[PDB]
Amino acid sequence: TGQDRVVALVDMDCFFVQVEQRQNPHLRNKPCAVVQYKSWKGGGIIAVSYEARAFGVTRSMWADDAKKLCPDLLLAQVRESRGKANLTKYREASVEVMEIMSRFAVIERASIDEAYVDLTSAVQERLQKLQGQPISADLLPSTYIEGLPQGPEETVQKEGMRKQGLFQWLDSLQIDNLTSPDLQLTVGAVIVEEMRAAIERETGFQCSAGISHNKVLAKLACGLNKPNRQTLVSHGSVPQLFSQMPIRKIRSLGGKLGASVIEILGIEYMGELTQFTESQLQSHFGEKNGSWLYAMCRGIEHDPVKPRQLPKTIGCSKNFPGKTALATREQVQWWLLQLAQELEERLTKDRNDNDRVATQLVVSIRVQGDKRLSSLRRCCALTRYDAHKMSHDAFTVIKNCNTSTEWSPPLTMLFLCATKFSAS
DNA sequence: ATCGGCACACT
DNA sequence: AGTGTGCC
Ligand SMILES: Nc1nc2c(ncn2[C@H]2C[C@H](O)[C@@H](COP(=O)(O)NP(=O)(O)OP(=O)(O)O)O2)c(=O)[nH]1
Ligand SMILES: [Mg+2]
Ligand SMILES: [Mg+2]
Repeated sequence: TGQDRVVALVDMDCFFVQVEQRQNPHLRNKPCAVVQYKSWKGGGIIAVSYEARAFGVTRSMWADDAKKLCPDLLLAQVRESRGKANLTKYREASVEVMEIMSRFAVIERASIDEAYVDLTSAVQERLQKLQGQPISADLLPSTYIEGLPQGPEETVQKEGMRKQGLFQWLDSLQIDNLTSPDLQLTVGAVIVEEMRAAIERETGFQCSAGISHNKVLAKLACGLNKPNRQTLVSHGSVPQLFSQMPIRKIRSLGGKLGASVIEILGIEYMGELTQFTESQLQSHFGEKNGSWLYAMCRGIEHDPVKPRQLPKTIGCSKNFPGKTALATREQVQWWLLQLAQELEERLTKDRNDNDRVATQLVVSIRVQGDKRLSSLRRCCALTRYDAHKMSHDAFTVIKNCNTSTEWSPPLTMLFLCATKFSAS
């Protein structure tokens, strides 16, 4: 079936922008982006409001270039600490949202601004409490039903379409059977409406949600009606939805694997995957992937929503690209120390707030003219949350790397990460 | 010089 | 353990 569970995916809209907009009222309802490291081309853009997007502004764009596209664009700068970007403000805002969501159901923190929710149980409970009662259209004020309306002047308006689709969906719904997968999705959507309302009221942040039977579909659904809307993707909408759906849009298919599927199989849409047998797919892409693709193109995925609200690892890194690369011993030690200081500050907060300690410290370095993203990876024991010792240990482990009071080759990157957390 | 940052599969 | 991928 693949209609066994109810899963939702919630994602904040232009999250960093919202954080800056809440803190500054002036940036509200204006085109704006968030940038870091202004010196170079005005800084790199990592977050763009929807007002700015209408002008074509995107992340990974230089602020100066963005200005050319959008003359009145307002910019917000990431806090800078110890010579590197500090994402503390956004991490704290993130916790706020996660905490509200946690109240409604067990969630999986997928990223800083999105979380997966398994509502299977909550939906069942709700059904019992409102048992025998129809679902009013009023309960789903921002819900879109994928694939509707269908068949037969309101439609010209976006809102008109949404209302008509929802009416058709609700009208079709049979209150009589609790078991119906579609009914459970509708109830789950009501819960997500309530959850989204709570988030907006308590944090002031707007967000979008996708409600479906699995995480991949939920994610896909979420992206359909951004921003400030939630989309319900039923099992039945999948054939029509997937039929013109590019392969790269499915989660985890945006990279090389997706490209292999397209290149090898000679298809461009998700639906086209249905013709191939499971065995064929497994032979081309492996047993695990083959199984996943065969099931996925039919709208079925079984990956569980992990009950995890905390990051497994905590790391900080800095790039020194091109000329800026560190060529001296003293430089490497100084930067290692800076990294260690931020790490210690985050670690202490983690120990006090989450009551756990990290057992392993990981050091990563890159050198000039290296094809590999990570030039080297090393780990050492992390006995105490002390910056001086941590930097010294990292240096001790990577001291052997230098080929030549000078360092050679110069280092493109420094990376420290704390891992292997244990209860304390 | 599109940065810093997470999780996972594979060996 | 260390490497490589994919995403936010
Ligand atoms: N440094 C950095 N931060 C990033 C990057 N990509 C995203 N972020 C940070 C900054 C982002 O604000 C935040 C959330 O990631 P999204 O959900 O993928 N995009 P948003 O919520 O902005 O918009 P919407 O969801 O409505 O399209 O993660 C990046 O490539 N680099
Ligand atoms: Mg977002
Ligand atoms: Mg996101």
